[PDB]
Amino acid sequence: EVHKEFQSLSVFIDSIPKKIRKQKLEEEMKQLEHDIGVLEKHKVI
Amino acid sequence: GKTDMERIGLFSEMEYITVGDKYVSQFNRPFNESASKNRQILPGGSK
Amino acid sequence: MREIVHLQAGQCGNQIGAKFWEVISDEHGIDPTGTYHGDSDLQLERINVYYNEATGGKYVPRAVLVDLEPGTMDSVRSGPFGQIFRPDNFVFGQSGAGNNWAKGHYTEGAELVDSVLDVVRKEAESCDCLQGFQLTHSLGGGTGSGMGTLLISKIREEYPDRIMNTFSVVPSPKVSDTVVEPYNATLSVHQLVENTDETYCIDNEALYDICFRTLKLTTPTYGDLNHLVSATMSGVTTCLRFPGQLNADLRKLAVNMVPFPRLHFFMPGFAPLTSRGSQQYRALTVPELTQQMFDAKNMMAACDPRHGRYLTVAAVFRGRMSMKEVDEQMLNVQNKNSSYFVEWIPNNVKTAVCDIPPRGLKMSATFIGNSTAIQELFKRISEQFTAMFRRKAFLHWYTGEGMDEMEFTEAESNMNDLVSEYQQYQD
Amino acid sequence: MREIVHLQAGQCGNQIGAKFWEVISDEHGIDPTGTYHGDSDLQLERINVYYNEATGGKYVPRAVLVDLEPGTMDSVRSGPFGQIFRPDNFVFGQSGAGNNWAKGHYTEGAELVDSVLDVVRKEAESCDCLQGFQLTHSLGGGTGSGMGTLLISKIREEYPDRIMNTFSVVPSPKVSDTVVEPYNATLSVHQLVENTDETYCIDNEALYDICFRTLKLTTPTYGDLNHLVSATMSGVTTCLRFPGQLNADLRKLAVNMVPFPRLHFFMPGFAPLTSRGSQQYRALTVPELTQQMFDAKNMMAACDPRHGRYLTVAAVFRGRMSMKEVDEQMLNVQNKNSSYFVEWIPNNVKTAVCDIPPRGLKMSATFIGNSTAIQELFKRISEQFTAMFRRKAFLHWYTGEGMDEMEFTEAESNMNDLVSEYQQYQDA
Amino acid sequence: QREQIEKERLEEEKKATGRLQHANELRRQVRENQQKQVQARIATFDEGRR
Amino acid sequence: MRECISVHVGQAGVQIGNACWELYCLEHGIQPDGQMPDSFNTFFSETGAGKHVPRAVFVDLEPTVIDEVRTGTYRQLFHPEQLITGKEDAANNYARGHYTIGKELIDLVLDRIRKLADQCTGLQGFLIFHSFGGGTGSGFTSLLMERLSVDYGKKSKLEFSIYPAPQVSTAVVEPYNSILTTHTTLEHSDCAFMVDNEAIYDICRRNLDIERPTYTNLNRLIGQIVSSITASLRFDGALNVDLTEFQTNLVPYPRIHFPLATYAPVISAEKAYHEQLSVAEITNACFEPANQMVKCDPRHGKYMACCLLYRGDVVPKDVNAAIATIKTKRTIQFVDWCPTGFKVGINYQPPTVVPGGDLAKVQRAVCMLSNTTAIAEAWARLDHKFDLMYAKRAFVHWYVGEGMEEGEFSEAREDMAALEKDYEEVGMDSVE
Amino acid sequence: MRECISVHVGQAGVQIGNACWELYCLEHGIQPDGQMPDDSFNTFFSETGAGKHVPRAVFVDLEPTVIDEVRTGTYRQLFHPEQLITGKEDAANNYARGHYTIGKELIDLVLDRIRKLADQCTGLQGFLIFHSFGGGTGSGFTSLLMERLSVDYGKKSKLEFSIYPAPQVSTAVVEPYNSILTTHTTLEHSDCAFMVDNEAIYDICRRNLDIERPTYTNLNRLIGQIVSSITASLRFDGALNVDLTEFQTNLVPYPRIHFPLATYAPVISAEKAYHEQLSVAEITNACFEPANQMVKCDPRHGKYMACCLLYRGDVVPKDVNAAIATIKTKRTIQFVDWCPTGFKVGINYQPPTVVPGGDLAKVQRAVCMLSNTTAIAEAWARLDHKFDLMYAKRAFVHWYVGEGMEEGEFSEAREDMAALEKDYEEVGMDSVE
Ligand SMILES: Nc1nc2c(ncn2[C@@H]2O[C@H](COP(=O)(O)OP(=O)(O)OP(=O)(O)O)[C@@H](O)[C@H]2O)c(=O)[nH]1
Ligand SMILES: Nc1nc2c(ncn2[C@@H]2O[C@H](COP(=O)(O)OP(=O)(O)OP(=O)(O)O)[C@@H](O)[C@H]2O)c(=O)[nH]1
Ligand SMILES: Nc1nc2c(ncn2[C@@H]2O[C@H](COP(=O)(O)OP(=O)(O)O)[C@@H](O)[C@H]2O)c(=O)[nH]1
Ligand SMILES: Nc1nc2c(ncn2[C@@H]2O[C@H](COP(=O)(O)OP(=O)(O)O)[C@@H](O)[C@H]2O)c(=O)[nH]1
Ligand SMILES: [Mg+2]
Ligand SMILES: [Mg+2]
Repeated sequence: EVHKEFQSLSVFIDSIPKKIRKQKLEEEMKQLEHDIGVLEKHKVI
Repeated sequence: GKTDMERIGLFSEMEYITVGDKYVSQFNRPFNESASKNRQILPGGSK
Repeated sequence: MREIVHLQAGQCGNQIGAKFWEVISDEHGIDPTGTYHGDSDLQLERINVYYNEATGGKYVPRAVLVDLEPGTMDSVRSGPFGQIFRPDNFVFGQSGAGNNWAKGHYTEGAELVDSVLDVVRKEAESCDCLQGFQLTHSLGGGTGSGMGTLLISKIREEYPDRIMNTFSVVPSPKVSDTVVEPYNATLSVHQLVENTDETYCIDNEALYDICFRTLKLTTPTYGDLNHLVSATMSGVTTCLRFPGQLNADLRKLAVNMVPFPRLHFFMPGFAPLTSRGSQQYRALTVPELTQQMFDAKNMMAACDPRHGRYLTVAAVFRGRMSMKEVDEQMLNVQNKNSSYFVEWIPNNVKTAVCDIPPRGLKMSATFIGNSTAIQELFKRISEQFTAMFRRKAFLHWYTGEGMDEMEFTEAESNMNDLVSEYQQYQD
Repeated sequence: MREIVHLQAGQCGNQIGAKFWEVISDEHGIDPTGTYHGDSDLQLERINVYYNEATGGKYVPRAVLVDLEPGTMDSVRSGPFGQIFRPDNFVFGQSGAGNNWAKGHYTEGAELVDSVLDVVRKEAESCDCLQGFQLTHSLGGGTGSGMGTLLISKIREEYPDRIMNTFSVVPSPKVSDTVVEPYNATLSVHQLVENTDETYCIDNEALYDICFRTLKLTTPTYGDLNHLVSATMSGVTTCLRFPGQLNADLRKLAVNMVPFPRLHFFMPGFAPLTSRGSQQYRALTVPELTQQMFDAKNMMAACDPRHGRYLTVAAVFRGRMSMKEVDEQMLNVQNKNSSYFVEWIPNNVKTAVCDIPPRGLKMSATFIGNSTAIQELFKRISEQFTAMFRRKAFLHWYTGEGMDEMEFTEAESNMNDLVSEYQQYQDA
Repeated sequence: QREQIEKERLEEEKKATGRLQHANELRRQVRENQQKQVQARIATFDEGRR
Repeated sequence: MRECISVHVGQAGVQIGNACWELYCLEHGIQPDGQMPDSFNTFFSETGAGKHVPRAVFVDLEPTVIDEVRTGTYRQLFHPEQLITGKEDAANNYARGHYTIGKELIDLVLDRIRKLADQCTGLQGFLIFHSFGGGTGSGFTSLLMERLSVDYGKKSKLEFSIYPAPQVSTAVVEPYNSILTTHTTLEHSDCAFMVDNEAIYDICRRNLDIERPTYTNLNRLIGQIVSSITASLRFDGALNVDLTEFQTNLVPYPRIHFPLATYAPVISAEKAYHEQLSVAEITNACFEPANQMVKCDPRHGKYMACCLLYRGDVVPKDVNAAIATIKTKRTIQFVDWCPTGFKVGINYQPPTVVPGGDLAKVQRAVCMLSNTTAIAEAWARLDHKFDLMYAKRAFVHWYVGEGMEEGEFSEAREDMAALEKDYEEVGMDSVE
Repeated sequence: MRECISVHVGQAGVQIGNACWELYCLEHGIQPDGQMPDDSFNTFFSETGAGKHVPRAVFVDLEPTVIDEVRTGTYRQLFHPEQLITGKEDAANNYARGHYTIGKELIDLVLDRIRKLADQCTGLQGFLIFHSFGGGTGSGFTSLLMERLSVDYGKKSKLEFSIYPAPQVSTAVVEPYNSILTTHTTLEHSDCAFMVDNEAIYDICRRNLDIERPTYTNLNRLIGQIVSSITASLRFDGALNVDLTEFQTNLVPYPRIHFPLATYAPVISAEKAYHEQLSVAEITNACFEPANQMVKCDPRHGKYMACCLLYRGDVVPKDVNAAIATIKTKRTIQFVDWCPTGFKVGINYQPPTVVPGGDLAKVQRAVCMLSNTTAIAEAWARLDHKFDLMYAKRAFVHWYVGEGMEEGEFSEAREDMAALEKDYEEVGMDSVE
């Protein structure tokens, strides 16, 4: 659902908050991809 | 000859579209005139 | 194996083809995201035709989207089936081709055609064999009439054996949403006649007729007007996506339906159309489809086919039907009403029969007829041009991007050469 | 099978036509929903005469209803059996016809003419063999005589081999509801001569008289009189929808009853016409039926049948019975009053027995007669027209939209040609 | 059929309550135009008093 | 969809409609503001949520009766644009309602007429309500009519008008401009019912016992006629008779278009409880030469086309044996070139009642409408009064003053005589 | 992505802009301090990370008494402090001062700021230059601004929301002089020149809106709803989206002829809003009606050459085309022979917003008729008569020649109108076989 929002942005990126909002949708998913990996490669917890 | 301020009160009586045309009714039109003429293409029914 | 690259261009086309990518999406099962969550196996058998394939069991629509204004990208992306497309096919532009054929074909449009063809090369090359192209646009607009005809011309040189289909939105007699509309249409048809294999003509007024007289909808938007065009967009290409008792693909409906080479301005129609309350009171048997579809009220062009002669007709039927009833009515329509068909061709029918019906409906068919009534459609755009060209109309735009009055003389004359040959074989 | 397209036209025609699809549904077992739930079988193998197939086991009526006003149709739809007809064969215009006959024939009815024609041909070609058409209307009305004659001028020029039965309420002497009514009548016979083949003239007079006097029905409405017309609409066609031991259809009833081409004007009639109190005080054996069907009271026309003679009689009988009886006590009528009969044909009576009786009733017999004593239905309008046209009466509407003046003279010259044509063999 | 009748029925009510909300927000505009005119009439009469 | 654009002109017309529009508001569920707590149709339009819009073009050259609607109880029903007031009256002057002051408002009211017509679909026509004699009634009506026909084409125009009363007149010029407005409401007027002033006082004296009521008690009697005559364009029932139905069934030769009116159950509360109003008596009360609305003896003339608009529990046989009985009595002479002479129309809705009014409730009613010759004597009692002025040059300098050529009065006189002799050369019986 | 810089020249322009900019901050959420309490504000506002929606405009007058209310009023925190560039002495109804004498010192500074407002935009859609047509800086400085923008910008949309002098109402005695001189030099560099006078607004907000005694504050609110409909397809989305360049091939005939008119349809007041239903049929009749025309030049006395419909709100697009066809059946609305077409539709979805304390009512529908009528030639010929009636004895010239302007330009300005008169007379004719 954070990927659904990211693909819903405009094709052009030309304003300061649209840079910023793409970046807050950048790091929100990047910290999830780092997290989906640590809980996948380690079966035991 | 009363002035426009004394006439209807407006600065000018710019006369109206709706004074000189016949009422043809805006009842919903069947667009093209070819929607209703002679025999249309009628294939056979089942027997 | 046969695959169809769907180049969709122009605000209109970018919308009248987006619904296509929602109807074909459902016809093959592909859901909003892009995964296949359907039912039958056949749904996921000829997906290769319109859909590609991406890792993760996701079929991306093989469709290049082109609009010189980057605003209708946001409209088609924010639609229901809008995230399904891939971003690099969204080849947009910077400036606006505001309702002017010249700034789609000669100026600012010309600096995107290079960037469209490279994307067109990408989808075409990564493919075993191309059936052809398909352009969904509107004649009477800036980027549709302007770039679209140029984009037809470039791919016709590069790949000169592919079936060049086009679902063109031809201008309307009654109302005009554009006032340079006779200019853009007349100029464009010049390029279509020597660079296309099948031109399907769908104009808005005919869609207005079907959606109220036969469908009985009091509020028809520009969304349900695109649903009917998508249905006949799907119907022409169904015997190469789904099986049948007698198949007809796109080239089969090109060889069998163009008598003389220029006779490709066609006119479609969808057969099982019922209103909201008359759907239970009406039967579903084959005779009902055939009389409704050859009828003039269910015609997606304004040109009434009863002031003309059917040169060629197909009815690409779709359903679990009997071929003899889909043979006897085509004989009956050519014997009882045997004055409105030509005589130098004995039979004027391709009776294509697919097996898989569309969603919900148990039968359907799509009319495609090369009637001689098409000349009335093009004739009207001719006096609407020469009334403007005589007292030389809005041209201080059109010449200013760098063209000449010679092009306007030939565009009208080639279009007048066109309407005379539809009457040379009408009498 | 043998198919009949109905052509409901006019204010009366939409009503008495609706009453037909309330009686013929009750006989064939069709329900207001449209799903058959009857008890017997014989009301199912001949559905394909008045009732077309729809998916779901559903039997949608074959009936194009036409009217130049919304009017009747909103009432037909919002009625007891009004959820049966197709929504697109409810075809209507908006603006009023206003009883101007030429308005419904040379103007606004000339815009609705193709739309009703489109539905007819759509419903006509989609059959095995049509037996005939069936238009019910008024000669003195608005959207009837005006529009109906246009419908019976355009479906015969394109199907000139098919039966044209028409149940048409004729103008009356006394029971009058409109002022320009005999204008409309004398202008509509001119089209009901050269086109229609089976014109059952019917009054309004005796329809009251059957109700208030014979039925003891205290307040004759506009509704219960239509139940009588629907009875003489059914029985004519009951040998081609229900079984029998001697069946006769519409063409059977044509050939054996119209001697000269212009004798297509007929005279209708019921037979077990009774009251609410006399039915226990009586017995519906067929010796009775002949008395109550060759008489003058049970006749559904105003014109008296003793002023003339029946050129030819037919009796489409209905119910379980012998036919020594209805062949010889029918022959006794031929012998007893030989004054009121003719001699240039020896027998002038055609019998036609069905098997299944009407719903409720026992041994009914729809009585149709071709008489020269229909002439006072055809001269009394003519004298009324001449009394008006003498000083050029209410005609400033009729001549306003196109009808000329010799057209009115032709409509009375072709009237009084037909007046003399029935009296040419009267004296005999 | 019935599934989109309700969808057609629920689309009629949202324009019906859309027009009812139209009438009520339009109802707020003549009673702010009434109170503006009423306070002006009080303002003229209190100007006479002062 | 069916509709009728009423327009009410003059002090007479405005308040005649005011009781009529009050009556039209109580059959349909319409509240005085116009919001119910699909037959609200011809004389109401519906906008959005609940607002019910009438189809009137209320007009007067003088502000007085119109601003009573502005301040009266029907203030939030009529529009601020539907009520078109003026500046100054015409003041009983045909010249000052048709050439000077009437010209000054005619362009604005045709707009409101046309803008009111463009929300409509299928109009049968208009309902001009006025009075012959009262300035604006004589002047503005003539000015409205001439521009109405040439613009709107062939549409049914009804002209419920006040004829100048035979004995007394609340005007000195009423036999001086009624001749003048008959010069214009003769060639564009398709059917022009009259109620002259005196007999309606006589109607509300004998039948209704009420002695000495005011202005409003006779306008409610007129409104009942307006409802019943425009009843089958509305509330459903049996055999239905519209506006177009009328002119083919009431008016002879193109200039006979001046029919009369007669209501039937004009009955008080005490009358209703001890006299049964069945169809048989009701249909005969119309043909009484004392219950008919224009004060002129209908026996002196012949009836030429009678149209009986019934209403209520009016089961068909009861009118239908009845109409024969009127053709049996011999004092009602029917012309022999019209043998039928009888139209019937049956509505189902009961006659409504104003909450406060005389007009006791009854289930059946008749709106008798006939072209009798006996309206010519009212025109014979009017035209000779006009000759008695014009012979010695009465109030002429204030008709020529606002603009009027002198021969206009002779022109109105000769067309008046043309009308007078017309109804007798059509009222001579068929002689071989 | 689609930006429109709006330079407002003169007292009339900035006071109009005070009504346009209050409306734009009400449509988009934009609190009057320029802070939202998505991408639809990028036509009239800029953006910084903190949340400052700085408006893309540059206000100029040579008189510091009508923009100093913007630097002191409640809408001060929105506008960039340097975009409001005032002068020190006005042109004072003298074209010669605003164009040649007192405007020359402030033309570089304004043009330098218009540089710094177009670098910031990705693609400039076009210009929206609001000024007056009878003032000194509204005529003179506007004229200097037009000619010098078009030598560095080149080909760009330059639309013109002017205040044309009224036929018999005037607030100045020298308005006909400044009239001819500023449409002689802003006619070769102008793409659209939307004229709106003052008298027609007075009658429109008395006839429809029952408000006697209107002030300049409620005259400019109607102007705001014009430009909010013309620049509505850019910001907000809908079917048949119709832009500034998209107008300027569908409304402008022969390149001399570039003077359209403006009419708003649903100008009905609050009390009459109940006593009306408003569908598309009667609002599209309101524009073609001459009473809701916002110029006192009579459209019935001319022929419509190009006619551009801007629908806005809940307009179901079929009912558009039914309403259009009725107007083509009317004989009173007369169209020319060289447009068998002549309608340009545009359908925006969001309804018309209402300014609080505004005289207009809240409506679901709108029309902004941009019609290119032949009857604006009546408007020019009226004050062309006024020019030739004072210059015949050379009335108000010593103020003009004494401010660095030759008197030859006057005769050049007159003869340039006589061409423009001739063009609007030449176009309208029917081509005879
Ligand atoms: N029958 C009838 N006539 C009325 C009634 N009220 C007024 N009149 C007639 O109307 C006339 C009065 O003038 P109006 O027609 O109302 O015209 P107005 O609005 O007063 O305009 P001016 O007379 O020009 O001042 C009188 O001659 C009356 O005979 C009424 O209630 N019933
Ligand atoms: N509609 C409207 N017109 C205005 C407004 N303010 C001024 N005007 C008009 O503008 C005209 C004069 O042009 P301006 O730009 O105001 O001239 P100025 O700035 O006051 O003084 P100059 O420096 O001489 O140009 C006057 O005739 C006014 O009618 C306003 O707020 N609304
Ligand atoms: N059928 C259909 N027609 C459309 C649609 N959108 C626009 N049109 C038509 O296309 C014409 C305008 O063309 P346009 O899209 O503006 O061309 P472009 O600007 O070059 O993309 C109008 O006449 C519309 O009627 C749509 O979604 N469906
Ligand atoms: N039996 C019967 N006759 C009717 C009914 N309604 C009308 N009529 C007859 O229809 C005739 C008048 O026809 P009219 O209403 O003018 O028909 P139109 O002109 O076609 O609209 C009269 O003779 C009436 O007897 C009805 O419900 N039942
Ligand atoms: Mg008065
Ligand atoms: Mg200043």
